Amino acid sequence: AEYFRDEGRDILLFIDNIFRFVQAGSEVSSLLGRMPSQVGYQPTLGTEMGELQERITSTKRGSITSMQAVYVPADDYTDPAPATVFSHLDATISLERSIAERAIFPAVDPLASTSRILDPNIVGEEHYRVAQEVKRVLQRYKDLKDIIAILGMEELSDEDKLTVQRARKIELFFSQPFTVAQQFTGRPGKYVPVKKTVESFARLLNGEGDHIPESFFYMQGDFDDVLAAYEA
Amino acid sequence: VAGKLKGELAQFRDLAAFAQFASDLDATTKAQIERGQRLQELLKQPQYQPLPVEDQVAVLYAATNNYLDDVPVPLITKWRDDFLAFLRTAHPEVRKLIYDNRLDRKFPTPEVKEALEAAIKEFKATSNY
Amino acid sequence: VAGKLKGELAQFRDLAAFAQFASDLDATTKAQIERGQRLQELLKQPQYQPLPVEDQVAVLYAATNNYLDDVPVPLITKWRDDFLAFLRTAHPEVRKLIYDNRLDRKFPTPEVKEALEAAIKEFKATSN
Amino acid sequence: PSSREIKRRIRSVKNVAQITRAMEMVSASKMRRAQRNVLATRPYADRMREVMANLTARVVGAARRGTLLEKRETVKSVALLVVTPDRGLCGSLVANVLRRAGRFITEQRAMGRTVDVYTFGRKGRDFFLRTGFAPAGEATRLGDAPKLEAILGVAISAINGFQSGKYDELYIIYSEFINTLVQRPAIKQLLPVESPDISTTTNVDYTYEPGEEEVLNSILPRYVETQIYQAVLESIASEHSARMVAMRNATNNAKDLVRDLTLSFNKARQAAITKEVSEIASGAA
Amino acid sequence: PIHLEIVTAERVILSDDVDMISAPTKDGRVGILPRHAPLMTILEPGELDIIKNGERTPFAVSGGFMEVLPHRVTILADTVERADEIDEARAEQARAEAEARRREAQSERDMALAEAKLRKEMVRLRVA
Repeated sequence: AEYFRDEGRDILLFIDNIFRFVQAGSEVSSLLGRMPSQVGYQPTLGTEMGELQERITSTKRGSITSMQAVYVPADDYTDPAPATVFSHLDATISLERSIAERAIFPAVDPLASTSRILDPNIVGEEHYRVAQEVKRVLQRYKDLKDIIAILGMEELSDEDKLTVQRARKIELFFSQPFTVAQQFTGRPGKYVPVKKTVESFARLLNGEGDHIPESFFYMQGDFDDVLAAYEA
Repeated sequence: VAGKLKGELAQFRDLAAFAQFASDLDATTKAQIERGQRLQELLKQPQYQPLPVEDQVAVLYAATNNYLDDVPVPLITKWRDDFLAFLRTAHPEVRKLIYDNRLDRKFPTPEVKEALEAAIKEFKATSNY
Repeated sequence: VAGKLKGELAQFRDLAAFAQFASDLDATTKAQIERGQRLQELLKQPQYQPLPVEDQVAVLYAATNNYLDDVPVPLITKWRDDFLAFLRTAHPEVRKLIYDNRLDRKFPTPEVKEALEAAIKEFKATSN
Repeated sequence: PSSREIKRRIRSVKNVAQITRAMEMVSASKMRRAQRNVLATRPYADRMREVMANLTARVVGAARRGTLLEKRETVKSVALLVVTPDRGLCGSLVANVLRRAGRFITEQRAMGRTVDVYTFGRKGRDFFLRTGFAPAGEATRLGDAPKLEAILGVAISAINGFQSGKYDELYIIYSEFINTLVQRPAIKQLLPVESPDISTTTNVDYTYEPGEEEVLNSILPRYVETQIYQAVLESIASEHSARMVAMRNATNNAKDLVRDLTLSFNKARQAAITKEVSEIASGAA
Repeated sequence: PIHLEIVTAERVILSDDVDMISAPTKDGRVGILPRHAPLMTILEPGELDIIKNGERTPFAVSGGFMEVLPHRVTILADTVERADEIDEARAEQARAEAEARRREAQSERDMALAEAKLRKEMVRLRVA
């Protein structure tokens, strides 16, 4: 990838299960006879993880941006392997089985997925504000899941049923047609710019589209697209 | 056939803590519970008794369709054994028909569906539990 | 004497789960928890005050034969100390008798049974 | 803290979280049917509300204002009714009503009126026995959907005391159902009242067939029983709602404890590995 | 054509419109017609009859009251027994009605919630 980065191009490097790289390093260290670090890891865990994942940087000539799969040993995040991985991370995406059970292909868990760059000083004040509002409404929906399951929709009060409906519509809105799956699903892919995404979600939160049901948001792109689908 | 079975088993597992509280439950929640119990008892199998694919698909089609609801939970295994015996002796044709078109993309479409339904109905009429 | 002790203490330990929470338990369970507490307070021995075999036998016979049921729990240790003073002063002969025939196959002979229940009854009547 | 004892603790708390989750869900199901019974009883209780207003407006003379409705002067003895859940785990609801009933007696005894108590439910019955105020009449083992016949064993005794002069006044303490989350204790006056506010009191002159006094002397005992029955049914609905809140809090605490224990178990799991990887490496050299 | 409502302290029985009612008032049996004068009576143990297009439904009433307004009739009967709708033979609603308000309410549920208390209480000390 560094040859293409040296030409000024932007490269995506996909590493599958970087934890397997950590485990391979641990096995090599054990074979060489070195002493075992915490959790029988190589003593050179930090240095080995720094030799990698430090060439993945944005330089003047070009930039390499990596999206690496991570296996958490026994779901133990404190585990020095995922800990050292997290020490070199900027954005975390948490695909969820429950979201994928419903037919939403981009099954990204909004609450579990965070990013360092999501601050006002870089992505702008509006992007941060809309992201925080989406997080707040989805957190309220997650909190009220148990109330809905136990007591039902009727007992939940006003000015919160609207938030629940908006949260359902917005989690159906995260669906997006993929330009690589147009043959399987028979739906053309849509590329949504970040500014268009921010404005569309702000206009969904402020009150527009409330009359639109949960449908017409499924596998759609911008908010104007869902408006056109509702009209037709 | 197995998609509905997997879904119903997952639903039953999600409500495993309410099994001892079956009396004070919603009708749909209860129905899910005894459906899960029936399926779990159906999955129970003896040793050195492998069921060929046609028998498995016939039995799981019987279970997924609301055809074993009347059978009590502890009698599901006996019902399954008797149904396989019935198909092996009385109705070899339906077993051959299921095995012949197990590869059809729309398996339930062929007349095999009615043949199997008639076999289930005849067995449930002749036997009592 | 100690077989009943061990059984009652084990059952009290078992029923401590209900004792911790349930307040609607029947009079049988309440009395049984009370007896367990009686035995536990009986075992609360101070330091540098060993009890000879005859004394422990006498106390455990008194406790396991319902002679201690009416004594409240906080005063059981004082009750035991006073009872031992009683046997050491008032009736040394019952202690000598208990220690003399502690090896017989059937220890609770009517002979040892009398002059011991009598001593417990006298102590109960005189104090409290 | 040996990476295996914590596994036992996590398993135990997870069992509690499953059981407490189940208890919350039935409490909601029980509360839903408890709300329906209060709604079902509403027309019957509401019907006598205007009948009281229509009848008591007609009967205004103090001479004929006798029997139950008689507002006695120089009150000397006061009886009170307390309804409590038969089973615990309701949370602070049982403590709230007993604090309310316990503090209510203080003013009555401060003003010099002797106090007697009638208890519904085992929680109230046991608390007053331990305190010393032995209840004159108790009614326990009431189901989730009791009938008005069940409360006659106490309501009749309370009213018979008022007629005989034993009790100069009667009160009830019940858990008001303000919301599914808040159940404040409530105090109500049982002594028959004049026209509740105004309910068709005007343009009314019922030709009371057995007699105006005869109807009044027979409808007051039924009206107060309805008030007690309405309070009991309302308390039952509040009990299940309080239990639902308590179990939901307990399940949340159980789930938080599991997360804390799992966090601690993971630390013990790693420390066990470090210990082994240290002895084996040391034993190698 | 009068809005008759047999209301019981447990549940509302009827709310339909009725031609005539054979009310057993304490002083004496009285009939009620759609424009009856204002009235308020006391019932006694007996049988109360409703005429609905020539059909007589004998609801047995062991006691209660009655408010007869010119436009609506209310019967706050304490209890109802015989009922041509169900009576003893053909009676179905009442049949297993207790279980309908027991298995998920009283019967079984009383133990069902006791099992929750049991298995929770026993594991409460085990986690300590």
